Amino acid sequence: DCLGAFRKCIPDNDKCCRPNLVCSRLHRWCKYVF
Repeated sequence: DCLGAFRKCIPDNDKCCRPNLVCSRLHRWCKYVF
């Protein structure tokens, strides 16, 4: 199941649905690469 969808992320332990969603550090949340 994909974790993320604008959920705030911890860059040192990024848990989002990779490789589709990654912690966008500047945005502060798990955003989609798409």
